[PDB]
Amino acid sequence: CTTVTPAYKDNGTRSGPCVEGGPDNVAQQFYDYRILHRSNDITALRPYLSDKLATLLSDASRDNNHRELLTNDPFSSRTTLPDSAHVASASTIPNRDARNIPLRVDLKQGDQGWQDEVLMIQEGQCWVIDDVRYLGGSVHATAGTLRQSIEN
Amino acid sequence: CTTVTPAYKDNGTRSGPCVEGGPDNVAQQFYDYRILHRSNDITALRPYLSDKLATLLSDASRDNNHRELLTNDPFSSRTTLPDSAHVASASTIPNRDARNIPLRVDLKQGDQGWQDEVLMIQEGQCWVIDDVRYLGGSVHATAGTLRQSIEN
Amino acid sequence: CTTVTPAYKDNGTRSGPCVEGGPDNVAQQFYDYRILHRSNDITALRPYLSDKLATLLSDASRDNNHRELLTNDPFSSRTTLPDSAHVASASTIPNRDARNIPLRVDLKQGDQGWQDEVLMIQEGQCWVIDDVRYLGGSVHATAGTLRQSIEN
Amino acid sequence: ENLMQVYQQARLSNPELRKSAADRDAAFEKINEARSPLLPQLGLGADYTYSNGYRDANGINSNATSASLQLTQSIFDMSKWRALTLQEKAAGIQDVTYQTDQQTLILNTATAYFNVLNAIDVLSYTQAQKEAIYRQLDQTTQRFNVGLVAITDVQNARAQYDTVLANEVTARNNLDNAVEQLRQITGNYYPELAALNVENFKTDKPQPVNALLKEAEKRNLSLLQARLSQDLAREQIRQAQDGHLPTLDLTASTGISDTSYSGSKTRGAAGTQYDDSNMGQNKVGLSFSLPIYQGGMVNSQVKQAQYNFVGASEQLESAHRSVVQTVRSSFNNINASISSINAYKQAVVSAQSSLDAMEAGYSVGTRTIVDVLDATTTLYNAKQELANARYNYLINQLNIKSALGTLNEQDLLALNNALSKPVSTNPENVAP
Amino acid sequence: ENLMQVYQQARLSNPELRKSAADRDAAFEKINEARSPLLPQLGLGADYTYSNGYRDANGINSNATSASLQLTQSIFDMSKWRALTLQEKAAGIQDVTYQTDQQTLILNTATAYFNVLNAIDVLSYTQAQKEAIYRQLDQTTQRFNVGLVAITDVQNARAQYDTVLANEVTARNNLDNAVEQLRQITGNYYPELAALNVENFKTDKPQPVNALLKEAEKRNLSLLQARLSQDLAREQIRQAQDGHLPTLDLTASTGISDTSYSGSKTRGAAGTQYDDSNMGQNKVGLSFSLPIYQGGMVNSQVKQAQYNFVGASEQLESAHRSVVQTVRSSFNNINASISSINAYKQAVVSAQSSLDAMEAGYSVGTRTIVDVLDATTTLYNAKQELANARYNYLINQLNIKSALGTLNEQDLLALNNALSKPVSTNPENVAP
Amino acid sequence: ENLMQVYQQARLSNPELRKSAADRDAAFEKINEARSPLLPQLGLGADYTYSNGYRDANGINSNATSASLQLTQSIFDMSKWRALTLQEKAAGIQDVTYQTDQQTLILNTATAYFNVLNAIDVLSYTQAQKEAIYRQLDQTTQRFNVGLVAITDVQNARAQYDTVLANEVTARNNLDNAVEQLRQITGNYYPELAALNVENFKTDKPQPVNALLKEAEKRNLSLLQARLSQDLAREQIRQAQDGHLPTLDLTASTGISDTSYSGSKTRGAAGTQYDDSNMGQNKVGLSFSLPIYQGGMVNSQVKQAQYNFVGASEQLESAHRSVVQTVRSSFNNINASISSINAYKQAVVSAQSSLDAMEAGYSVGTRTIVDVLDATTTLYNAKQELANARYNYLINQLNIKSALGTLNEQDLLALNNALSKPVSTNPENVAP
Repeated sequence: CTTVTPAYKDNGTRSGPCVEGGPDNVAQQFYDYRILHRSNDITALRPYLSDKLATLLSDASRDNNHRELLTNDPFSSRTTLPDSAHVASASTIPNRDARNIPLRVDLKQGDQGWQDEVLMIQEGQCWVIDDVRYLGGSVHATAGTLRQSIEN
Repeated sequence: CTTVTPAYKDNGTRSGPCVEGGPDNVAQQFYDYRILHRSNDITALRPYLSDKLATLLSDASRDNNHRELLTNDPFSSRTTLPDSAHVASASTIPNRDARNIPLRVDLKQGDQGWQDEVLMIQEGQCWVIDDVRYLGGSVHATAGTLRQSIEN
Repeated sequence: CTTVTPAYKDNGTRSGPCVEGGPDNVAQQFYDYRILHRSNDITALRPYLSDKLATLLSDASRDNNHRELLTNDPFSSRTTLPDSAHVASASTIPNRDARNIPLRVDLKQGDQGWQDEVLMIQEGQCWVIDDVRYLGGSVHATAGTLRQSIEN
Repeated sequence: ENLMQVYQQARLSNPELRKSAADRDAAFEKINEARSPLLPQLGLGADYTYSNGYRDANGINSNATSASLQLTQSIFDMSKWRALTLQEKAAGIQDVTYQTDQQTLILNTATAYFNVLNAIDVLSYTQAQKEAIYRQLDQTTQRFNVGLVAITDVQNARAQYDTVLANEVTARNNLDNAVEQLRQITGNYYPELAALNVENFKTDKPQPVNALLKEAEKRNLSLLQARLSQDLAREQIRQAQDGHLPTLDLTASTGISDTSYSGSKTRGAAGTQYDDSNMGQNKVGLSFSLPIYQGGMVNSQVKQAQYNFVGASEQLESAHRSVVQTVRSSFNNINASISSINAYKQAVVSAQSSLDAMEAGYSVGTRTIVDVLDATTTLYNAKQELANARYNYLINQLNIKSALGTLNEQDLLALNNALSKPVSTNPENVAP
Repeated sequence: ENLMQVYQQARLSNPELRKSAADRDAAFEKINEARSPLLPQLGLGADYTYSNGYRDANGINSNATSASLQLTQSIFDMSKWRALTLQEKAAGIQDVTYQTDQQTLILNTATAYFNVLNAIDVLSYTQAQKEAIYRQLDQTTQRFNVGLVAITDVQNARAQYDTVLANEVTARNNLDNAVEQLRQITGNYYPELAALNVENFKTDKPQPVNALLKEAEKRNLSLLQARLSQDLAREQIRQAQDGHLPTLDLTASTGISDTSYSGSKTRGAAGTQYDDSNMGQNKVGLSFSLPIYQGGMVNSQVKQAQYNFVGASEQLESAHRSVVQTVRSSFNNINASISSINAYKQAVVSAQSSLDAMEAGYSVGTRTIVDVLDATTTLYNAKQELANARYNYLINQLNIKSALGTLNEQDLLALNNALSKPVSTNPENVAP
Repeated sequence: ENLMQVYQQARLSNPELRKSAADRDAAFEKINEARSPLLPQLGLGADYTYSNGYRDANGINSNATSASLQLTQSIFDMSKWRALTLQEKAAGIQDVTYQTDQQTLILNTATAYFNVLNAIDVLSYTQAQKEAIYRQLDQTTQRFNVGLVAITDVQNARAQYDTVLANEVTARNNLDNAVEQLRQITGNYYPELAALNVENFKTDKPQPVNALLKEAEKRNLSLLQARLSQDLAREQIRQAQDGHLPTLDLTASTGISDTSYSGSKTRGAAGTQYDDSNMGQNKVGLSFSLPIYQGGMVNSQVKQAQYNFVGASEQLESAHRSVVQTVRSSFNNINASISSINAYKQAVVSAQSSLDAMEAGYSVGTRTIVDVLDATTTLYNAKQELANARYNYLINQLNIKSALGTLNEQDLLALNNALSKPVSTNPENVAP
């Protein structure tokens, strides 16, 4: 039968709590939380953000400059919460030598669609959300991705 | 069944009349006219030069510098006419995204052959013979191709 | 059926004697000659060196600088002599356009092995030992290959 | 000829984009070849065979001539649909590559045009320098003739004159190479080109880098190609996993056979077992196949497809990072070009003031002709540097648009508003 | 953030090494697919067919259904084992390529770090030059205002100031580009990096070139890859000559068939020979095949394999020569770097002495402020050159280590002892 | 060792041309490989099978052993001949490639030889500069010792001396690297090489550029390779169109079969239908096939072949344009080199005159030793520049000959007349 030895041996240093796993599964769970719970607050979203998107959002909120971006929506190109979500399908991931997996998430409003883009990274032994590249027309505010929006 | 969409939109700008069609067919008709008429005049070959060889040859005849080049033959590597010609075979041309088609013609004089080379261009909705690169030993005169020969 | 014409035409200028043939064959014959005797002299190894190694090692002996190296074993990584030798199999060599053939001969001492490497050069119509790259840990002396060890 | 006319001529006859168009057409047409196996198939086959028996079947010979017409057609096989989807995605990525080739052709022709203009300016400056150095040599020779300097000064002046002659020859060759490069990229030799207008040309501030990134992350062609390649990798995973599904098909046939028997054994009391047969069968039926365990096979292929998908994701991330870096570099280049333009304009002003000072001094009578000639040489050098900087700024303004992924002929038209006055490009006309 | 932390982060998020790991894992996983044909293969098939007779057997119809389970297994076929060994060798060469990718990633991240430091130093020097040039321009303007010089000097000074402003802008953009390149190679924005320490830094002579060659000949990655390719070529020769060998397989089957006849003639005087049949057949057998003369075929394939082996041997020889040349070049480059380090140290000492003399003259009263400002600018230039030389020496040490093939994080750990003082990389902070 | 012996040695021991020879041999053998299927194919096969009955055929067992010798030969199949023609064309293009590698090998060895000579000259000039700078530093030190200058002058002189030492080390390593590159390209260490004979070197004007184009049109290798590729594309179109044609083959077989029966039902009243049977068959048959509509298939493949032909035509046109580019640029390079040669000769003359004047002044008593030493340094620099220009002229002549597609050893024969005086390459012998 034989097996394949992983090339890497650490792929770790995780700080916050992690959800079960599954890239498409984790994206579905996060977006189901977004649709069901209409809060969008960053305090209760720590397990999904990887290790420093939460810190970046907290620092941006404390800076008192990007209030308009934070209030409407930081995690989507549209200023309103979606009506339905369907992320790209990945047929699991072999071993642990896989990071920076981009997924094109299709968010559908009332007869609307923009096909946003997000990233997912390992950061330990879980699957965590990152970037969100606002891949759609009529961008909410600032420009680029979320990270480039709040970067300095 | 589907049908491909041509890459280009116009591919036009044609001034003079054009022959029916067929690059190898046009070359064969040109050589048949060459053997049939022993005058090698340029006034009767108007619909066989696209837009620049006609005026270039007219200028070369008018300035009285390449008279010896023109009188013998401008379209072969030998001063005298060939006895027969047989161009290379091209199995039609799909759509219209095709110009600069080089063809090697085997011209057979009395137990002789030179295998000259010529170009075919679209220049609108037709096929026009061009350049003639004088491929073969014991070249006629000057050097290079006809366009390089009569250029200033 | 047809044949294949060689790219080169001379591949010659041989001075000393040569063995019958066969790259692996000449390597095996050289190692059997080395093990059958206990001299490792360079005067009697002339057929196995074409024109470079023989004169180079003669000069190395004459200059009285590499005496400690030359005495023990120029041609082997171990200061003593190997017990058995077995070069990698080679299924003949087509035509005469093949030189610089590296072969990783495997040497077996008393429960030890080093698996050095030699080079095949044609230089006429025979096969000749060359280089000997000392492919093993804890080499005898100097460094690199024999040529890089004796060249000034 | 202005930039617009040159690009219009180049778009037709440019033997680099035609290869891309032909490859795109071939990829598009391959869809039909991929779909053909799904369509019904029919075939014909005739075979005449003579058999000669021996041993127990001694004295037995047979002659059988058969002709069969067979029509086959699959029903349920997802592999064909998977291949069709793969081919469609391949056509898409090929079209994206063709668009990239169009953009790079636009950039190349603009660069060649500006290179030709720069070569013209350099040749003019070199000619002015040659005249000034020749006058210096004449001055030194006259001084030696009456006797004021040693022979070494004369030799040094002659060396400088020979050096400037070699420089002039090199500049002329550079101009010729640039012109012939324009001919190669356009297929026609251009004897005269439109120059630049000083007043019409205006330096404009670029848009904020954030908006650049916002438009580039969705309009850049490399990112789209990488995303489509990732989609192709996903479809490859699906088609590799498709190995777990069974297949179903239907067949029909019409076969006509004529068999005859002869030989010593046949020539006897066989009666009914040895007769000439004229048979015809219309065979119709189905065929269903469900493979089971074959070793690794499907599982290993699926694992390899997963690894390929992971690699595709890595490629997409790398492409995004490279795109961001390229956009930032282009924006910084535009700003640096603006600053250099201002600096060279100030340098030109200073050189002009110095030349006017030298001319006034010569008119009064405190200067010689060679001094004003040197001032003219310096002014020409400054003008050439300023023109080259302007061309570099325009090329950067095209490069930012190319990086953003929206370059087209409208940008060339916008640039063409500054190219107004014409100028010949013949080396003899510019400098005999 | 020292070099160690930067490299540790780079080993995690770098979308170039993970792709190589994916390729290596796919190559290793293909071994199972290669070994799959040696394993038993079993399948199932269901068929239903209706046949209609004609001509002689007019009005005769048959309906048959069959369900079969078929298992096959090879016994002696050395080709599959050869393919498995070939796959193993391919996996080995893929792993070697992965190791090479690791080494080049280490080299690239070190180079980017030192480039960022060099950009910081250049920006500092350019800021000092800008201050000096501004003071010079102010002096010239004052001189003209009271009236001591012509307007040409003022225009020239303004041109110099504009030039130095453009240079400052260019240096700032270069620093920004270096920081962005570091971010691209590591995936994280870095606002502060460890600088160099002059007391801890030292220069050591390398080992003799002979020992370098000895280590490289047995430890270099490219040579190992070439040798593995030669082994693969030999295995290809053997697997191509394998075609002469015969083959043998075992087969088992279980078939259930239900057949019926009807139509017209069946309901006649036949009685017994036209009846429904329920067949059950457990067929088991063996099949052996020995191919014979097939034209050239095997002979031509063998000859092609031998030619490929010769080409692989030539590749190995060329790789060995290139490795030797590279080792020699690196060993010479390190000595050149040492000499440059000494020269720049002496130059900076001389510049410091000149600045001290100018400062003493200014304090006494024999010098102005522009002189000491120019001395400071020259000293800053010398310091920047010395720092660049030190970074070049470190990069050369890493390069010779890489050429030896023994590059890993231990060399970075050794280098990290010389980096003590952290400094920010924000363009606004260093240059207000 | 002149250029002739160097090239003769590099012809044999050169591990990159042997790869091209092996590739050519493999392509040639592929002709026989492709011709193999056209030849008759024969093979032997054994088959042993055991069957057990069940259900209606209860208690029935059979054992059949068969040995069959098969021999098939195609009668009309144009595809094999078309593949043979394709293989011939591939062999032709491979031969053209091999010629190209021969030409580039000649160019590379000439370039390496001239680079080594230039390195020798540079090292000599640097040694002279070192002597001059050391004498200047000693002069400054003595002046400070008696007391005429400040300490800063001594510091500056020491900095200059250290910079000169670094430059000398760099030049020595450059010469060593050049020698190593020559060894790599020839597989031999050359301790002494033939230098240039100035008296026998006479520059010559080239033939008109028109004649260069005329010869390069029918002589260049790249153009011929592109033409052969277009012909191969046409043959591929013919092969694709070949699919519409029918096929015909002849088969023969000699078979020996032995069948035995056993079981409960066999020991019954079957009598004649249940017995051991020993069959011997000599079958001869003709098989003819003619496919009909298969969806797209052949039509789509023919369209793809036409698209590939269009792409090949575009490639040929682009290759012709590139050839015109290369010929014109190479022609201009020689004239530029001639002008540079004249300028550098005049510069050398002027430098020699200046050195003679300085020597006369020093002999009379109006000059010091450092002045004549500096003059010698300048003269050596000019000599090195002139020698480099001469080598560049020779390389440019070889470049024109190569780009015209006629390079061979006769050009080296022509060049070898100018190499007369040998000179060592070891740095210690060149400059201790």
